[PDB]
Amino acid sequence: TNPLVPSDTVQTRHVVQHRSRSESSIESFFARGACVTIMTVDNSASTTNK
Amino acid sequence: EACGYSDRVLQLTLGNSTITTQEAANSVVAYGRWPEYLRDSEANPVDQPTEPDVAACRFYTLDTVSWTKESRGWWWKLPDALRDMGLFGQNMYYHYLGRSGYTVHVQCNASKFHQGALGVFAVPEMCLAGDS
Repeated sequence: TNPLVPSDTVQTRHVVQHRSRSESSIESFFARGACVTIMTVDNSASTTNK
Repeated sequence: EACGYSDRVLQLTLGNSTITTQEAANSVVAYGRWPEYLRDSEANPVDQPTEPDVAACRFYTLDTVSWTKESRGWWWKLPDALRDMGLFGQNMYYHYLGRSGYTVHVQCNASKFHQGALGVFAVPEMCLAGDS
């Protein structure tokens, strides 16, 4: 992939960049609990057919 | 000043234009901040900016209105009021983005026998209410 930046194809000004990639680190991208299943139980009398 | 300089008598010169006044009440710099170009540490679009300088930073006079006993007041928005003013307007319509400061000079003379008082307000984000 061609590693270009804007100053390679247009005239640019000087900008002091403050943005960061902190929220897209692998850790941050996954740092959330996700539902993987729902288990069902009951508390019923056990009877011969159930 | 003992050389005669007065709070009341001013001259403003921007580009090819000059305003004189002999009955000023000093002048205001909003929030104490003079206009400035965008600093690199606050910059956001990365392309080289255009800065038309004297071609756009000059005094444009709008259509004169009339004050009477029935007048309730007038309003304008910036940059809207200048959208058709020479190369400033052109630069505005040719570019996605633009920023600008302004010197606003409201003019109204009368006589020592007239009376009345106009409040002249510069409001940031002057959202007005609708008719509905």
